[PDB]
Amino acid sequence: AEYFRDEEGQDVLLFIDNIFRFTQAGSEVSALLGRIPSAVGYQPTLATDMGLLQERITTTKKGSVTSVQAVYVPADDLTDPAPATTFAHLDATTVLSRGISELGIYPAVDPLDSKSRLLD
Amino acid sequence: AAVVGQEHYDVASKVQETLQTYKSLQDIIAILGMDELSEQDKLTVERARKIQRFLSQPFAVAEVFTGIPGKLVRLKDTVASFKAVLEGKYDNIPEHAFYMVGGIEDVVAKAEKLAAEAN
Amino acid sequence: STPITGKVTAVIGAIVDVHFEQSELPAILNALEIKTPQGKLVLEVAQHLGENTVRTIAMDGTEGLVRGEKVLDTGGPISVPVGRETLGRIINVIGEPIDERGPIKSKLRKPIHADPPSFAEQSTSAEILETGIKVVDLLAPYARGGKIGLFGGAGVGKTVFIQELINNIAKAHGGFSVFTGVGERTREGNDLYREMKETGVINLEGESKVALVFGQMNEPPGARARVALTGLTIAEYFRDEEGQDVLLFIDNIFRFTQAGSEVSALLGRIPSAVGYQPTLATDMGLLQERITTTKKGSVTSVQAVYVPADDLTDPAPATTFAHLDATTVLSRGISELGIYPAVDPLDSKSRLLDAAVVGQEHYDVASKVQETLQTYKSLQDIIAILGMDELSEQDKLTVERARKIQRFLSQPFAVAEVFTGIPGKLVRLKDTVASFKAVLEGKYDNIPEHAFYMVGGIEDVVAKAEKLAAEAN
Amino acid sequence: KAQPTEVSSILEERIKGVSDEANLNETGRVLAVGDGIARVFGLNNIQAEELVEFSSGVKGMALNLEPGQVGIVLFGSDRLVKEGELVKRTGNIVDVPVGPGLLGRVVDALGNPIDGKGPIDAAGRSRAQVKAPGILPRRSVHEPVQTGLKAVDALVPIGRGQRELIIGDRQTGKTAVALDTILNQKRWNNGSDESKKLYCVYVAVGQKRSTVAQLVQTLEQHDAMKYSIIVAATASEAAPLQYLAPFTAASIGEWFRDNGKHALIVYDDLSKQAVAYRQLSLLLRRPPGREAYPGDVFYLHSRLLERAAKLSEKEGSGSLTALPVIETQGGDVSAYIPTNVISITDGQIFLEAELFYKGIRPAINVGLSVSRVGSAAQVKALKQVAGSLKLFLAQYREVAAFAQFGSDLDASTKQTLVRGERLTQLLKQNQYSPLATEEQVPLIYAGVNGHLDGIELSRIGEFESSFLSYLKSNHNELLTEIREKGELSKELLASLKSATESFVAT
Amino acid sequence: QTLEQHDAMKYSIIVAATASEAAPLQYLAPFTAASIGEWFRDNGKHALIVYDDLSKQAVAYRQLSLLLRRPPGREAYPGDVFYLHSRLLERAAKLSEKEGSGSLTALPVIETQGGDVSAYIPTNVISITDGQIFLEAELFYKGIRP
Amino acid sequence: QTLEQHDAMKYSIIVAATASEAAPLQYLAPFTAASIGEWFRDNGKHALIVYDDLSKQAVAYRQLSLLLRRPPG
Amino acid sequence: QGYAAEISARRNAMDNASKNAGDMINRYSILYNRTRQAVITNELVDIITGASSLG
Ligand SMILES: Nc1ncnc2c1ncn2[C@@H]1O[C@H](COP(=O)(O)OP(=O)(O)OP(=O)(O)O)[C@@H](O)[C@H]1O
Repeated sequence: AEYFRDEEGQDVLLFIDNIFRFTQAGSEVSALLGRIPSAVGYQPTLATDMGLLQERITTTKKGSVTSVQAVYVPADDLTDPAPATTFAHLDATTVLSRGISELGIYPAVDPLDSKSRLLD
Repeated sequence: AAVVGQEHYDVASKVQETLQTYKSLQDIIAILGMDELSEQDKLTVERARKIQRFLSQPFAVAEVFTGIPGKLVRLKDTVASFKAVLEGKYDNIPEHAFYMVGGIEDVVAKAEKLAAEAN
Repeated sequence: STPITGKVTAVIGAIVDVHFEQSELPAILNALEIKTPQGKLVLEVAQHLGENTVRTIAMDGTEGLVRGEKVLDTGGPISVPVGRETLGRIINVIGEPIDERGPIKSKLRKPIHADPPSFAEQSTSAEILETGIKVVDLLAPYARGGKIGLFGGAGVGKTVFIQELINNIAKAHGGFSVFTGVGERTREGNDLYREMKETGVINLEGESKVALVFGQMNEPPGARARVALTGLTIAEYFRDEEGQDVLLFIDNIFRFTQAGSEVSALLGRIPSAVGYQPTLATDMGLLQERITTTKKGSVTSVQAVYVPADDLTDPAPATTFAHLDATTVLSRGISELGIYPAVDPLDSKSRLLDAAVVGQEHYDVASKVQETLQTYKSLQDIIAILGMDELSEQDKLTVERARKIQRFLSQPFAVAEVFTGIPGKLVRLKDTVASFKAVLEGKYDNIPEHAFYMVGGIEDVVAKAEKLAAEAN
Repeated sequence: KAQPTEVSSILEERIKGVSDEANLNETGRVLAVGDGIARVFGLNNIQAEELVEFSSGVKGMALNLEPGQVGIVLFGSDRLVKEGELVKRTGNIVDVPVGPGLLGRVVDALGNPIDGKGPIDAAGRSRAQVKAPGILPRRSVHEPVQTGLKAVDALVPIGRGQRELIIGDRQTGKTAVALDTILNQKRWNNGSDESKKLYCVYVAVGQKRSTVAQLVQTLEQHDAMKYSIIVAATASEAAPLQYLAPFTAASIGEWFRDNGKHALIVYDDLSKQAVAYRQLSLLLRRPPGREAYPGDVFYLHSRLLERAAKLSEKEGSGSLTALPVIETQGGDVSAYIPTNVISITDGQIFLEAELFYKGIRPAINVGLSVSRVGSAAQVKALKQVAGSLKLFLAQYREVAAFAQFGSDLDASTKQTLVRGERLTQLLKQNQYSPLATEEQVPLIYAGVNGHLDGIELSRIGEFESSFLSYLKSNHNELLTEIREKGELSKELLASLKSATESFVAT
Repeated sequence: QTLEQHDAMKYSIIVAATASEAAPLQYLAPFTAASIGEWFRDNGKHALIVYDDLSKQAVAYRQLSLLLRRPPGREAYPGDVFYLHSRLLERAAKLSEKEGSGSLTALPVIETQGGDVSAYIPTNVISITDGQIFLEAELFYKGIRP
Repeated sequence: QTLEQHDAMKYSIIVAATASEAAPLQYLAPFTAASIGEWFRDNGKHALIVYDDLSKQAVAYRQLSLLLRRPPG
Repeated sequence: QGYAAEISARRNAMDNASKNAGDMINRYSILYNRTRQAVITNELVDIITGASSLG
């Protein structure tokens, strides 16, 4: 994505799915590299690693980058720090909810919690 | 059904259905009371609370706690007893007479005892 | 003379490792100094790692420590200046004043990790401490040398309540006050100091009646885990030497439990259940059991409680409440009716509201008062619903009597003479019991309700009754 | 005068005599003291749980041994034990003075008396870690422990050798039951027969100094201190003292158990002993279990409470009966600690906070408080005239939530409701007035057979003292009959019914 | 850009230490800006400082003292993290007329989780500061803004 | 015996690492039956496999990682 | 008259509803507090457990 951004000068779509596997694969070895495991069970290098993956995907003045990152949440529990760090890093967060898929209406966009930034 | 007989299996399934209905309706009973049910489900709750107090059995070893001698009720009388209470043959008996009893014969007898006492 | 000089080998946050040369080691809980360009930096030895090497917790900021600096020893524990010269002087946990009124010319310097008094000296019948505020000495009396849980957030007159306690103990029993803010907000520390100047309990020229110990929030946690002990030792010297009954004020004991949590989590000890330190009961006991009554004198403690997340199975209030003799709630719904003080009557319950200690008459009067306000509270809904026609003569008199009592609980303050201008009435106990008894009988039912607000005793009740009779005609 | 200096100089001769034979095959340096525990190098011939003495007077127990060093837990504040000091070993597994000379004294966990009444006239030393008596020298319980409370001996009786639990909440009247039982044993401690006396050992752990001071003052007002033994482990003192003190008091109890006499012990309260044990196991890196009590905290209360039963005739028919006290959190019976004391003791007296909030003191919840081998050892009279009372309070508890609807009902529920309210108001009791079984029988007898039903509800509290003084002035022979026989025959029953209906008629 | 379009950049000092940067920058950026505020405080002026937020700052301090092998406490935060924030927020004050009546006023921000004040960092900051402007999503969806 | 009643033994392969046996059998036996299934898969047939039940395998894998002194997650 | 009878019995039913709701809130607050304390302890255990099995 960065090479099509800078050295090309072009609109770049980036459909990453999934991003939680990145931090989870941080967790699956950060126990074994001799790090003291942090809160709920994720690594200590969470905000910095989610930072370095959520900062190189951005729209520079050399090219336009539109990112769509599907993000897993464990057990529908948004107070988990592994998706809750991602809340600060996104502009349009469509929050799905299993409690709307229980009513059969698809797609189960929770029409309250899906705020955004361009609703000026 | 192929192990204990079809009748036994059907009686056990009906008893667990009635008690599951009670445990599901537990919360609305706790909040408002028994008066805010339907008229099939209110009969279901009442028969469920019959069957709960009927599940009690005076043990031959816990004789000093309850003051009642022991009750060794065989299987077939228990099957017929629960089949009888499920089929609705006894729906007007007061609930307390089901409590701490042997078989349905002793349910009739103890309801007669409390009938002769309360009068 | 013969110094015990070693080198700092390790600085970890608020933990400091000090190496000593051989056959010299002070034991646990001994004060160590480090000279800085800014002043002195005190350490308290808490763990011996062997190897002639000790491990301490900080008592001030540990920036800039070159490892290898000389470590001077003072042998004993953290010394504090005590006595008469300490009054009106804001002493931190080190022992130095911070009000910039020069050094404190005190006569002795006492250790703070002393022994609690032995079992033969514990006073075997807890009498009632006559505080002076009416609702305290009527409903939930403070145990003489006991422990008192003062709940409620700020802004309900809690500092007014505690200055009123200061003045009334200064008058009635003549005892002095030692206030101690463990974890005290610095800004309201200064506001408390200014207000204690202007109310007269601190005279910068005469004889002040209080010693302030403010362990600020920006000190490392080893400070806050000893600030209460500093205030405790200043209480103990006034107790066992000059023989008085001294009031030790501690705000706020939950921040002391936090100080315990963070000290014994910085030391690498395994944390307990919820996350408070596993030395919870013992390091609450070493603060509680030094506040008691001997045959010489007594120290009675008023200590606040921040109930965490409004929950009372959390072990820090569930450990403080295994020690508190009497609670006192300054609620919202009582100052909202404009009542000074806001001692809520139904909630503040004592373990010494008992007829075998306070006497039969006091217990009878207090029990009828509690049932009267209980019936009043249980009627307060249908008073708004149905009105005063559903009351029988069994009931409408109880509503009238309970309004009379509820107005009668308020008291003109010895400190609200610049607030309200009404001079304070120090009410004795033998006036208080008789006054509430006479109102519970019915001998003053003809007296209107308005003449019971902010009155001292039954005599000023009669005087205000005559004055409002004169102003109405 | 100089008479204690004479005695102390004789003790100087003992110390100087001990100095002539002092060769301590043991001493080792204190490598490191940390986490409130000491590591000691040397001592190559020490035992597991052997008592040692540091060079500042703080004793210690050596609870673990490793190749290289020995780990000794302290018995006080670690302010005294300094690095690099000298560690003599005493030579003993952890023992305490036992024997009859402790009656009247107030000791802490190691037999050091702190009353100020001289040294302990000690009839011997005994281990703290005694194996419990096996299943063969046991007899099932058959003798009453008359607590003197009305509701306890009505509903939940206590046998000599029956470990009963007093569980409850904070400031809800837990200690008062044990204190009233100790004051009720004055009926026989003044007497002459040994097998009816009942010595009380009250073991205060984790409590304040001044509370134990007031409790000693209370047990000397009502004169219990000719048979009391106070073992105090107050919360100022450090954690392994509290870990030890109920065990040493159980050794005190076993001394009375093996020697034929009968003795009651009161642990109060073991929910602070498990606090001290989780402190000692979270300072030695042993990993916590459920709710951070360490994984063997079931075993601790096990090995404590199992040193109390009824010995049979083969060992001398002595006994030891325990009342541990458990402070729960807000009416809970399902934390990890109160579901381990319940799974040891033979029943509960669940002192629920809500009933004390309505002033009904003591606040025994009847429908929860039960005892398992109580019924085989009640006094015969109460068992004759209260065989309905448990079932009747169960009946009244059935219609507890049914009458809150305010609905008009039949006659039988109104009759049972009035009799149940009279019985609930009837079982109240003031502090320090235990009623002997000779007076517990007629009050319950007036409660059972409908005689109270004409009385208003407020008069019942003075009905108690009025009917008691009516029987004390006039029908004194009936009280002597209940005292001697302990059983109501038919003639006794008819005379009692006449004596009721007399005073019931006015 | 928003402070440009309304021209508050005349008097604004932004200290950004964003999530691209490493953990000690996030640990130091409130203290750096605290000294920047104290320069105004010692010079008789009025400086409104606004931290935003302090949750991430504590997350970086957690990453430091968990990778630095200091032992953790409740929710794996370090021990003295209260001593972190109590050393920060108390740098704001109101000086006397003897010193020059300078003043620093602190508005920190705590991103809580799922409508909670029982978490460890918000409990600590509420125990420090002078109250809440407690904001909620439930009142936001009624349209009550702010 | 049930699969012999309704006669499905012609096409059944039971791989039963029961709780009598040691912990790495409970760690390993699903992968062994996975190879057994892949033999049918790499020859154009069709195989249905049923592992039952994976929480026991997670228990055994927890046991293997704890006893070999790895820091658990 | 049946209208006033309905509204009186309905008022009594809502009174019993408010009282039972208050009581079962006084149960679920105790369950809430025990769940919170057990959760904080049962995650602090598995934070600490990693910090002892190091190299
Ligand atoms: N029968 C009674 N008469 C008068 N007061 C009583 C009675 N029973 C209990 N109390 C009151 O209960 C209060 C506490 O008693 P007790 O010590 O038994 O409670 P507790 O929960 O055991 O307290 P702690 O657990 O701190 O020992 C006392 O103040 C006492 O006045």
